[PDB]
Amino acid sequence: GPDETLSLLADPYRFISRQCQRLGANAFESRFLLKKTNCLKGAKAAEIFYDTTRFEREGAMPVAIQKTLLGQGGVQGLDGETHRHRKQMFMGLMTPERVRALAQLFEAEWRRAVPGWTRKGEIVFYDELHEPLTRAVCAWAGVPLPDDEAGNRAGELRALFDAAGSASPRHLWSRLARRRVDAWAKRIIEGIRAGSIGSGSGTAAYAIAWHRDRHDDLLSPHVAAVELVNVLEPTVAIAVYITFVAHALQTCSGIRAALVQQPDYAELFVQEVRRFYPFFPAVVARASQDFEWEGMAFPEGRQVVLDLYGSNHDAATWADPQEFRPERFRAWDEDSFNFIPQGGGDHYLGHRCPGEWIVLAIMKVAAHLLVNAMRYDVPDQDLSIDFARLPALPKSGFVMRNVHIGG
Ligand code: HEM
Repeated sequence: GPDETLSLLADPYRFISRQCQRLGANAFESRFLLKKTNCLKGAKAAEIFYDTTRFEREGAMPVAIQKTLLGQGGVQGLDGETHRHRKQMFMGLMTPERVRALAQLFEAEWRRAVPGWTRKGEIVFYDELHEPLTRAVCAWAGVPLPDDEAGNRAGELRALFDAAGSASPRHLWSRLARRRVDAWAKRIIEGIRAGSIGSGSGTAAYAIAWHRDRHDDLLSPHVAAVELVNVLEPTVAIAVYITFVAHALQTCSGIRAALVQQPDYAELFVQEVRRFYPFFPAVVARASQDFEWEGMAFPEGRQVVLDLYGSNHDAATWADPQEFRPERFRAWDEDSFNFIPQGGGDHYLGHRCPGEWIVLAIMKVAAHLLVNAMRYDVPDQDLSIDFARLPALPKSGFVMRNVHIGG
């Protein structure tokens, strides 16, 4: 076939569902870089994608992504019992009490950043989110963060995912940021192991520093560093969803009123933000053995891409996926395959994001503050979603003016 890399890069979120619409199917054979790729979309496709007897991640991860977005040696590259034992380390972090502690730290950091925002008079809301998230998640994770370094660390953490998917010299910064952040986290792990850093027994950094693998060995300091960044970086990336929260409040009538007066609405709202808005485009795996599925060949070694955005906008699952309607979540059956903004399947037995509880609790804090606490004006701007950007954002970055707080 022809190489469709540039077409994908031009339309990362929609490329797959669009061709699926053109072809009248939930899957199509394509080619990105050198490799023939099966592209899949929808609930049934996701379910076979998460079948670990048919798919592996080891031979999947494009090694320019490990130099920016993910690091080398982390949980995303693992399969089988090695993966499950590493994944359990992340899952133990996510108790309701610890998730709530992080949400509270973030609300306090949001409230502390507001006087700064007022004094600026006008802010790019997205730009302003990285630092309070960095301060909160570092504190929560037992990562010391001096006051005068937070701004810089936040910038480096942001560069890992926002300068990563960037067809620009911004890629060089992303790579330097990765080496800097990995070296920084490694010094954190080393200090914890030597006893010069007193991170608490319940914190991410402690758990990761002291984790023993299936051979009863500590992770090498660099692998532990990568796994710690796998907590810090994606927590900072919640800036994107918080920006989408403000965007929904501004562009969809009735949403604000419902949030203020209906206590159960907020949970429905944050879920619909995750379903509706583009964030993580697609996940990649490799077929581990020859099989056939719905007339399509999956030879051993075939790269397979599961389209998350398309699956989240699948009309067989949702009725009117194109509409933004939190109420749709009253009727959701909690299926692990038909709603997949951060992966599908089981958290313990597959690669599904262990960050979902944190994302939900932090988006709830955001929605609460933006309706019950924050006061702000929204000038004329281009709020349209930039579907060509990774991550996608309102083109303006959501601009606020005259910002102040209450309690
Ligand atoms: C900010 C919004 C987030 C989005 C859009 C997102 C999305 C995703 C997606 C699509 C995957 C891959 C699932 C797969 O490979 O099948 C993933 C995995 C992962 N996420 Fe997130 N996530 C977010 C937040 C978080 C947070 C807050 C954490 C903090 C702990 C986190 C930690 C991880 C880790 C460690 C993995 C790898 C898990 C594995 O391979 O088993 N993520 N996420």
